[PDB]
Amino acid sequence: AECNIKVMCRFRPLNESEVNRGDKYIAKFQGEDTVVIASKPYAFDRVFQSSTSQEQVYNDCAKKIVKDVLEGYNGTIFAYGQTSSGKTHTMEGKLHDPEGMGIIPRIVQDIFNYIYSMDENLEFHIKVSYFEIYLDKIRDLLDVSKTNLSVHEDKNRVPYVKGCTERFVCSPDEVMDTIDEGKSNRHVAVTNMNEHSSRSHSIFLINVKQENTQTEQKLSGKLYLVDLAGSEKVSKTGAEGAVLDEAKNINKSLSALGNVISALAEGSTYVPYRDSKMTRILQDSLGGNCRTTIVICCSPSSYNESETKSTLLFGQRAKTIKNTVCVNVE
Amino acid sequence: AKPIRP
Amino acid sequence: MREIVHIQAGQCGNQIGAKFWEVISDEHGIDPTGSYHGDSDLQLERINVYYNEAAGNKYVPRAILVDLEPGTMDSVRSGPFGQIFRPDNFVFGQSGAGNNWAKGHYTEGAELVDSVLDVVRKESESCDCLQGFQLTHSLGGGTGSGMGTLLISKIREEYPDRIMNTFSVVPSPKVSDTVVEPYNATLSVHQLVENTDETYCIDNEALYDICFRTLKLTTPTYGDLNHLVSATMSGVTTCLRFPGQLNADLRKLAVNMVPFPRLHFFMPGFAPLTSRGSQQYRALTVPELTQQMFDAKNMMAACDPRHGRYLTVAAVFRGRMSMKEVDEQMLNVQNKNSSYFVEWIPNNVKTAVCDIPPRGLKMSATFIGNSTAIQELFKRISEQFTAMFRRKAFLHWYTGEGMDEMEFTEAESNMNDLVSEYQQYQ
Amino acid sequence: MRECISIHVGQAGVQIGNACWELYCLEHGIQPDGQMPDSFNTFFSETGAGKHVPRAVFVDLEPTVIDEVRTGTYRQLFHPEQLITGKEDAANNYARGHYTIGKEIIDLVLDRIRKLADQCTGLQGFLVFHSFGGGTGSGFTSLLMERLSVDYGKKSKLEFSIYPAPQVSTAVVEPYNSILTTHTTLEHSDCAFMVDNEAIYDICRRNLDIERPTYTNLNRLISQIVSSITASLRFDGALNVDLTEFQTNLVPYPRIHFPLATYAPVISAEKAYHEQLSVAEITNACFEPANQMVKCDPRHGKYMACCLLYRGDVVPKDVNAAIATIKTKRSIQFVDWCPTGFKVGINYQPPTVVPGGDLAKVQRAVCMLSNTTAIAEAWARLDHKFDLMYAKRAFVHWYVGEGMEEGEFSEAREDMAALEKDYEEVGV
Ligand SMILES: CC(=O)O[C@H]1C(=O)[C@@]2(C)[C@H]([C@H](OC(=O)c3ccccc3)[C@]3(O)C[C@H](OC(=O)[C@H](O)[C@@H](NC(=O)c4ccccc4)c4ccccc4)C(C)=C1C3(C)C)[C@]1(OC(C)=O)CO[C@@H]1C[C@@H]2O
Ligand SMILES: Nc1nc2c(ncn2[C@@H]2O[C@H](COP(=O)(O)OP(=O)(O)OP(=O)(O)O)[C@@H](O)[C@H]2O)c(=O)[nH]1
Ligand SMILES: Nc1ncnc2c1ncn2[C@@H]1O[C@H](COP(=O)(O)OP(=O)(O)NP(=O)(O)O)[C@@H](O)[C@H]1O
Ligand SMILES: Nc1nc2c(ncn2[C@@H]2O[C@H](COP(=O)(O)OP(=O)(O)O)[C@@H](O)[C@H]2O)c(=O)[nH]1
Ligand SMILES: [Mg+2]
Ligand SMILES: [Mg+2]
Repeated sequence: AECNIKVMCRFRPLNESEVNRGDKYIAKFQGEDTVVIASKPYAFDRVFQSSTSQEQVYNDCAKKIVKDVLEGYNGTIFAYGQTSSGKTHTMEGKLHDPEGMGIIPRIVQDIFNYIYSMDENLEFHIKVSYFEIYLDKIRDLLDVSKTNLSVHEDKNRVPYVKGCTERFVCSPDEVMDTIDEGKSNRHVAVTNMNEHSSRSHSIFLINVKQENTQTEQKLSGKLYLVDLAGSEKVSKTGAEGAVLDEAKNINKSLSALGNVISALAEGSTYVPYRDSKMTRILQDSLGGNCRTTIVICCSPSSYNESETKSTLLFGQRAKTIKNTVCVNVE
Repeated sequence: AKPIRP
Repeated sequence: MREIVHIQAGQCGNQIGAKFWEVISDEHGIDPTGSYHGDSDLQLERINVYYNEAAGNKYVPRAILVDLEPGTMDSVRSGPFGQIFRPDNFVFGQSGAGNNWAKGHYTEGAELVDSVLDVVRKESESCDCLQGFQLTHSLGGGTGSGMGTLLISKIREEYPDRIMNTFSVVPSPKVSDTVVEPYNATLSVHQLVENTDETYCIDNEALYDICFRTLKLTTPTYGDLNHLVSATMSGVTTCLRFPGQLNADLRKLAVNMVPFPRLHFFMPGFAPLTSRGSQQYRALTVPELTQQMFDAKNMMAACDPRHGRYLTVAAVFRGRMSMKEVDEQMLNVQNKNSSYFVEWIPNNVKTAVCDIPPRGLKMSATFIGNSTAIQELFKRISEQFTAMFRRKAFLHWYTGEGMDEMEFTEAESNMNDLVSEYQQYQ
Repeated sequence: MRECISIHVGQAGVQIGNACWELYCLEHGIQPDGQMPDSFNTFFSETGAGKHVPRAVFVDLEPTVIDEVRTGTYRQLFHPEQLITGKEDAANNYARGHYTIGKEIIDLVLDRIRKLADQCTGLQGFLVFHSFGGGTGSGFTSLLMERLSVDYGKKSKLEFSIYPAPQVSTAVVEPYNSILTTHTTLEHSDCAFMVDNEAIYDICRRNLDIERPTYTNLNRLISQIVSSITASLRFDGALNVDLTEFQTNLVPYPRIHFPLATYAPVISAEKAYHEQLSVAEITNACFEPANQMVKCDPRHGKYMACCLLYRGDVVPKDVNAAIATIKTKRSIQFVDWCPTGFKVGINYQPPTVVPGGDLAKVQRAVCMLSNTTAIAEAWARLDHKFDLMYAKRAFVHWYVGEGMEEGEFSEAREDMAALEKDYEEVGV
């Protein structure tokens, strides 16, 4: 059957760098699923206000994806927004805090809990992959030797990264250790807007393969968790040197993603998936056999009104994309 | 190979 | 300043590069020994773009010639303009590829690509402001397609912010010189699409047509075809070497002529092109040059531009001419051929004028065209590839050197995606 | 003394500047070597004995044309530190001119300007020559204007741009560059005089009877116009006009500072005779829509302010008669809120004819700088081309790949739409 992309919007509290410089809250919320900026409606599935906690966003966004992955479908969650918007906070956040943990730790804990709650005749294999995109190069965040990798195609024409470290796991502790090791190798630079701005598009992959002993039925599952970098402007970021090169590549990749989203929204034919590595990897996520939810994080200050409008328009166009999701029966 | 079971 | 590293890979690339260097040296007044006996200072003004210096006013070109066989290198060396090259630059093995892309890209080419890269790196370090790279190869061969593709990938991953313009020779449609043309062509395109900035597609069929119809040559040879390719190779980068009223570098041409990253396959052209006994009757002027440039017979690729719509066109004029005349000619060409041009791009043509003509000519120009008609060549290559791949014909030679069928399917999918992209914008 | 700093950026800017400086040197009787065999301090500086150092900064990312200046006949005129060259061109990329490649010679040009400024006592303003559409003349000029606004600010800043023509065009990324630069430099420039190559081509075709105009003739015409603009400072006359006068008479509202220039009489040597070239005739011919230097009919709009700079043998009675005749005409439309939209300035120095030049020796000439609402349609067609290219998102990756957000295009489009709406509002 066909299912739509579930775009969800999150507005963070105003940060110190904006509250101390003549800024005003421009976002006005009505109902439970609409946001009004400069008297222009923008309707999404669920719009989270400033004070929304991590449990709320996880329960309203990603709890369905855990059950979908275990049942046999595929899932994808990725965050899009401006610099210092809340993508890293929404996805990962503080890794060990019971109240501040983001989407990834809650997803892994709930996937293990549902596995424990399943029937006794089933058997599961879980593998974890973690890589990033930097200067149009795919680097493995678990083994530094893999300086760059290649995106190939499968028999049924679904792209995938070749050579990424597939580490098997048994308990959530190993998953958390893998996440920590991947995060420590991720690239972080200090810009004016954000002190810990991420300069790479991190991707988290877990395959939950399912086998049944009695009925010999084998089911697959591919869950993608992506933390994109934000669009940056030299006037606000003040980048000079390596940071400027990172900003150039980040802007190019995000423009490619916007192009593919617009192409899917307009019902075109070419749907340019091949213009960037990120658009290649998430091809099945956007236009194939995946139930993907986009979590757009947007700054509510008057200083980022144009960027916030661009992000909301990107989310709005993505809501009309239709995906064809079918159970992966091997 | 490290399977998990309920 | 704004130097170009030149690479010749394979027999086709080497025999085109030899004529290219003879042509350039004649333009800059360099005799075969490496000395200078020119007539104007503008030759030596920008001699750094295509040459270096040495003691005693001797100029050695920054040409890097590579092949898996030494026969063509020996032919280049023993030729009339062979001693100008640096003897250390010739990098050659002894076992040829034998028209096997796998042999030239995985096993035999790998043992030479390291020293090739070392020569390239030394040349680039000796350069002041590296502008880009120039490569000549034939997609239908073994050493050319494979080794050039591997070297292009390595140089791209080493110098990601520099132009890589390659003058490749695509297989002819009607006549196939080698039985493995489809495989090699598809496997070469699968990486040319990703690792190049602007590639100029030439097929020998169009060159033979130009020679037979326009130049009226009774017995065209490979020398004449290589001469016509060298002409457009020199005309593309004329702004880098001489002053002009309006200057356009390779990156400027790329920005103008590449709307989307994967559509950078261009059809070259040149003008004027007349036969002896007909120059005394023609009229050398801008309208004649524009008419000859935009004609279908003058294109150096076997793709009729009428079966498609132009995306972007560059016209790198040369000599003394009025800018208003050029602009009016281009505008009326766009107006009279509105059907053959795209509407969501206004002012599809680009103009550059360099105030130095080639020797013996009052005016000259070069035509670079990004036409959706180039999908026909890729479509026929894909059709032949499918025909030869359904039945696994001529496949064990490639599979025996370490390739896989999945690589062939990936190459076919990439080619089909490029064809679909070109079809979309029509 | 009243002195101005002249800045030329990009190939068009430096060609125009070469023409302008040849005209200036001929005007003041200065040999190209810098040895004269007052009224020259405005554009030239004096050394201990002989050598005159023009107050010019020739800047370009392409070294080719500045090298032509360095090796040309005017080799020993400029202080070689003034002529600045980089390594690579901007490749018709606003991003390269502004963010990536521009921020490597911007410090040097700023230092050169500051050093020149410290040597001028009565600085009046800057004369920036650049071309919209080009990578350098749309990116580097924006950065330079931002720096000049931040540093000096109170000093005047005049621009002489080469606006893209409606039909005749050279680049394909020209609308993007033009809208980006007109969005960035709307808040900094104080009076930007715009011309387009198509109009000057037509003027040459119809008036000078030259069927093949080139860049040299266009640059000579622009040099004559700028000489008329700045001749009030150099020489004496009745009712001299300064740069602050230009700004405060030609700019009604702060966001409307894009006048269009016109020059007359542009005649050949053959037509120098058989024509009286009276003051009234020259003014009438200058108001004609065919003689405008921007491809826009003034009849489709209303004049806001128009300043006239007469040169040569001109008597105020003739000027008053001509202005009255112009006002009585019905085709010309002057806005309601400007009862007097005419400023005049008379100088006693006739225009000079460069040897080997198309123009002929004429007793009198005028330069009509008008601010009409007919310039809205040029912005309209430029915005239409930009929208057509941006709907399909063509060439965007080249700009995005050198440090420019995708939202900056939308911001520039919004600013241009605001400028169009403001022009429409002030019209009614
Ligand atoms: C008396 C006279 O004017 O003779 C001309 C001539 O008759 C014509 C027909 C020439 C002639 O060219 C050919 O016949 C030809 C042969 C093989 C391949 C291509 C062309 C000419 O041979 C070619 C030659 O070209 C040059 O000198 C250019 O500099 C040219 N040089 C070479 O290609 C070259 C040839 C041998 C050795 C070294 C260089 C060039 C063009 C572009 C960039 C660099 C160099 C010219 C003007 C002539 C002759 C001699 C008859 C033409 O070609 C060129 C390239 O100019 C053919 O159509 C043009 C028009 C010319 O008028
Ligand atoms: N009047 C006049 N216009 C010119 C001249 N040269 C170029 N132009 C116009 O300028 C535009 C091209 O921009 P250029 O100034 O050449 O480019 P640039 O500013 O040097 O920037 P880059 O070369 O890309 O670094 C086109 O619209 C040309 O018609 C000239 O000599 N005179
Ligand atoms: N919901 C939130 N509540 C409180 N603080 C938040 C919230 N979202 C983000 N922040 C703060 O903003 C800073 C983080 O920006 P982050 O949310 O990490 O930006 P980012 O989206 O990862 N920036 P970038 O990597 O450039 O796209 C942190 O120190 C957070 O504490
Ligand atoms: N113009 C020209 N084409 C050539 C030459 N030699 C080979 N070709 C063409 O190149 C293709 C063969 O590839 P080739 O370069 O010989 O194989 P390689 O040595 O393995 O790269 C065929 O289409 C030939 O017609 C030459 O000297 N000049
Ligand atoms: Mg981050
Ligand atoms: Mg230039």
